[PDB]
Amino acid sequence: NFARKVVEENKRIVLFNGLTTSKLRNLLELINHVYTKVYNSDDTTLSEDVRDELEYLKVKFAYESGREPAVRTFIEKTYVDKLVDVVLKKNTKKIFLDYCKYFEALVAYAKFYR
Amino acid sequence: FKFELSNILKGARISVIYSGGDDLFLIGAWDDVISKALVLRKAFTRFSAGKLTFSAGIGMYPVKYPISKMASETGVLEDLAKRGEKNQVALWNDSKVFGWSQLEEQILKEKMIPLQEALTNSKSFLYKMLELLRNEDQINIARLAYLLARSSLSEELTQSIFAWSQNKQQKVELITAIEYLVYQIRE
Amino acid sequence: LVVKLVKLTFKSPVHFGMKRLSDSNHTIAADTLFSALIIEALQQQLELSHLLNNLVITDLFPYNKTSYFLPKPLIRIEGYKAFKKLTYIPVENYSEYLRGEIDSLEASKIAESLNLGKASLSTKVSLQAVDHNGESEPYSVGNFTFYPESGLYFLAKGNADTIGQLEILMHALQYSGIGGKRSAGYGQFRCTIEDSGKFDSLLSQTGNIAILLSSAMASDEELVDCLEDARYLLKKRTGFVQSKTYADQLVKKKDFYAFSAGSTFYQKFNGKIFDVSDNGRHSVYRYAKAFWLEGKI
Amino acid sequence: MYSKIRIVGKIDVLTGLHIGGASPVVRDPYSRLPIIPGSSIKGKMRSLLAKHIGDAPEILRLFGSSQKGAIQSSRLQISDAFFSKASQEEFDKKDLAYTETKFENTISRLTAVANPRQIERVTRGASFDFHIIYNVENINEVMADFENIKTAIHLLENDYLGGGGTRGNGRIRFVIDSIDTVVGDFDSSNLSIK
Amino acid sequence: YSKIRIVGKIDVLTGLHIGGGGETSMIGAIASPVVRDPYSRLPIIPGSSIKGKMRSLLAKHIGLIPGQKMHNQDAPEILRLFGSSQKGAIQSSRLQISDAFFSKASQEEFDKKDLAYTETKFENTISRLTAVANPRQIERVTRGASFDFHIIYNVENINEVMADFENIKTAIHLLENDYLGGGGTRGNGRIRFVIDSIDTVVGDFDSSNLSIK
Amino acid sequence: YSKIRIVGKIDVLTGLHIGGGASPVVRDPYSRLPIIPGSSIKGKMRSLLAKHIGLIPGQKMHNQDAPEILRLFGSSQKGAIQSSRLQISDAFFSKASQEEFDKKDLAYTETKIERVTRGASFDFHIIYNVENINEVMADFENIKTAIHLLENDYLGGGGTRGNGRIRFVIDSIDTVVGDFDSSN
RNA sequence: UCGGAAUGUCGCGCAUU
RNA sequence: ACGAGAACAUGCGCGACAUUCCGAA
Ligand SMILES: [Mg+2]
Repeated sequence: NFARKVVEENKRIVLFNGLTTSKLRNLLELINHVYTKVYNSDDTTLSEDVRDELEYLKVKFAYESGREPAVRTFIEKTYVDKLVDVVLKKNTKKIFLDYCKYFEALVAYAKFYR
Repeated sequence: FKFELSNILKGARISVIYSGGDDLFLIGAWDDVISKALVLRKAFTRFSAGKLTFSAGIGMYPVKYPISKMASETGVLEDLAKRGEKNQVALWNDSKVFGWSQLEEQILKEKMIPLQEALTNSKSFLYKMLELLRNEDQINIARLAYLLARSSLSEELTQSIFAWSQNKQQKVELITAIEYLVYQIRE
Repeated sequence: LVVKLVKLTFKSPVHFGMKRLSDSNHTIAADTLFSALIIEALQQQLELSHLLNNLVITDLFPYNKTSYFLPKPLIRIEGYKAFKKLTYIPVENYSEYLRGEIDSLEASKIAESLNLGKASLSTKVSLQAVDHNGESEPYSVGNFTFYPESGLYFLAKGNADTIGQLEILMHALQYSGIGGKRSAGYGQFRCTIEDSGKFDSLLSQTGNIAILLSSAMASDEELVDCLEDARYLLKKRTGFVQSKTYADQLVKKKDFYAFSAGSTFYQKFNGKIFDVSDNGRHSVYRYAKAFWLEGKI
Repeated sequence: MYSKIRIVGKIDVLTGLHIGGASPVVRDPYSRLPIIPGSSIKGKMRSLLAKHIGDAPEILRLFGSSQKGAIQSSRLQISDAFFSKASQEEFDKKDLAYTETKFENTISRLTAVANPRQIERVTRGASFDFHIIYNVENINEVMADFENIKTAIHLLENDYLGGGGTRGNGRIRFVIDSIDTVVGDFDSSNLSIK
Repeated sequence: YSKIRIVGKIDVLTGLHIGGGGETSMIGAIASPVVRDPYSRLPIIPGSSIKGKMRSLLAKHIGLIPGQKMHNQDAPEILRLFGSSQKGAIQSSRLQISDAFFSKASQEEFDKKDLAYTETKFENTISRLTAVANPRQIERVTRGASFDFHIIYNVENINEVMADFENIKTAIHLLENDYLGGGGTRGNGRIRFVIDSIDTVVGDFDSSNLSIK
Repeated sequence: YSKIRIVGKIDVLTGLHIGGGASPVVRDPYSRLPIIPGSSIKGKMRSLLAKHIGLIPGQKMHNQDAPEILRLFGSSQKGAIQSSRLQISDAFFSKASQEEFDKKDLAYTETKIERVTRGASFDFHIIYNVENINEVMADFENIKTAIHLLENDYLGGGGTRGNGRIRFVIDSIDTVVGDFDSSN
């Protein structure tokens, strides 16, 4: 429910200082990539390759912050970088599936409120 | 019951098996049966000037279904509608027990008609909405939001559907309306 | 007389029918259980007459967790539609319902508290004809999927030897299966037989009224005295003979009319194992011995 | 005296199993778990054994009969197969749905259009615990009856259960956990299935 | 009763794509996920797809009744092999092609080389007057994947077994050159059938003389 | 029903780019070699054949083409669906071209945009389905015209900027199944 | 880097019921 | 001597057809 609140608070239609699906695709592709990587595997804790590619997703988050200010404000407001941090801390499948679900809810609410 | 049922039921694909007193057994097309049940509730409120309510059980069974089973299930639904304040109709399965005003306005007029007109303006989409709604997961609500974004309908109506799904006891009415619409559009 | 209680937890959905295959019922009468027991005794090569004369069983009754159910007494209520629709009373409340103090909403709550099973109708097809240039035919079979903590219980009142015979018979009947489709996956159950203190104390009570617990029918002489001032429901029991030796083709049993469980009589009567077979190679036994519960009205 | 032999085991659905009743499978009406009706197993085994042995006295002796002058009690009481608890936990993990919706088409021979159909099938990993009772009536005829039962099981393992298994949906495999004479003193140690 | 079991591996040649809804890989990206067995989340060729493609190809090869309306009007060989459902003329199908699951060998070899069992092929459509390109993503099973395919043939007529297996030869050949399910006209679904064993598991029919390829 | 299979070697005059998401050229996940998608070839021949012949002013549904191209490359019109007589297969990296590349210090692809370096060959494989005996040859001439056009034009990428042109040579023309004559 | 992000069609039918 | 007893919710069916990862720089 936090995603809907964040999307509503950032409404202006301009969302997240101009963030669009075309700006989101570059990173959300990697997010769903690692999502399929975990979904194929069957293990309670994260696989090491998943951890490494999640770190790569985090640095790609920073790079997308550098690329466009809209993506940067999206990440700082939705804490998605902090979310990949905390799931890396937890290193469990349930939390990281929850984080992918969180990002899905974020993009779904962003699309709905446009 | 004996006489005015012919006038009230006029214009429906319905055969009245029996009225005979306080009760009523009715067989017809499912949609015509539901519509005439609502019209009957309104006409009975007009006849008795309030002061009297009747509960109903409405069932949807195929033909060559055991008539004993059909009547027994309809009576079971009627009994399910009896419990409580007795001013209820049990539509199809026992989970869908609604007040007469709730079924007439909240389910059909407010939800079924706008959804049907939206679908006509633009079936499987209703099916995936049902799949997302019947599950209690919050991310199923998120996926419903994404689907309503993708539906290319009037966005005011998609926000209305979001509001209906969010509210408890309004999601059930929305589900019943969608099931009614799906049964309306088949082959 | 030993009065052991037998508890039956059904592994599979069980098909009971009063009139039709598609029809589903949650319990059966004492007679239907007796017919199973008699078939099992004949299969097990046990003695028939001992079980016929000594055993006095009751109708199978619903039971869930923390409650045993008995048939609703057909007692005049000194808010009646709730009583009329009510069918089974918890044992701890049973004497209560006999004294009074039970109101309409409490009876409705008792009826709702019946957490025994869930009726359903499974549809199947017959392909015995499609091979012979034909077509399949669908048929519906009703059944009752009992809840995990629920099932059917019944008391039995006989001698020690009779109770041991019943123990062996029900041990075989666990795998024999009770129901109208016991050979097609339905009716499988497991039973546990033990003495229940609450039922012993309830039957120890000797009130002014007698309540039937089994589908029973008095002999004519006893029916002369027992029918006075009686409140009862007279159920029609009919069926088809189930045996490889009765006749070449299955024929209907003679129609029987027995008092339903819960019927209240001011004069007790010992029932009878009636014969409902005509021109058959063996005598079909329909159980109508009366299992009585005394209460104060 | 009269003997009942219990055969309890597992049915591993090697393919999606669709036993109809879109196009939903049959399920336990209370727990909504997928189930295999005992009538389904009994009918499939009877049809396969009739095809293999060709009603015949063996078929009627096994599965029962109602013909005039030949009323035979059904020796095989094939109880309903239930979704086993082991497979239930195996599917509670990985967050896997017990059933699945399979989309299929049908290209017409004239207009080359397809009609999509969504059939429900039990997922491959599922296991249904089955429990069948053989009613030993003739001690002499037990051996041949169990040979025919084994033949029917072998044919069914090379066949499908309910549904359009000619299109692949319904292949199963039996795993006999144990065979024990629950009733009577008959010797079932040498008796086996598969 | 005799059943002739054929077990082997169907090897993908060009990316094999059998469509179907479900839990989509790359959620929100692809518009045509491949059908995956939910238990293993592995790509799988449904046996219904193989059977339908083989039946269509064999019907086309043998000959199509002019203005055919239903499948049960096919040639008697087609009805005898893949089954018939004419009202009062039902013939049980002899071919019982199961779902071709993902093989363990191709599982381990794709675990090596870091393969993902699938590729999200990018394609697009170009209009004829506006020249606007509309993109699309379709999932495909990588060509190195091989599926363990397993079919059963029921022997109901001893005399017609040779003709039935000759027709199965023709159907298998046609399917080998033709594409399996998906947009194989654009190169999505070329397959090759490799046969490991054709043995009579149940019965006594002599299957040594029988070859489907 | 007859299938005529033609296997040939596309030879790349100038570096070609059909990369999916400039972007890296589309590579086979299995062999890790550059691969020419079949759909790209089929679309290019269909578009060139359509533009070569006269066209209706507006082709909104992409299905209103000339009847010959329509029967060659299929239909989608409601109730008049024609199966495509031509099936195009994915032309993967040739074994001979690969070995020639390992012979020198030459990579399969270059950076210019990842472009498959010129001089490579792809083993393309085409199937024609025989539906009308009297039409097979007429369809083949349209395929040849298309091939000829695809020799003059490009295949994907920045073709108008000078990358992606190829030449078609056919190793063999044979019917892989059916009684139709291959040498015809 | 900028755009297009899938689109057009069927969407269960046919035996018994 | 269980409103019983015998009975596969089954038979046929490709998630398929048309589609340039491209327009230019
Ligand atoms: Mg009334």
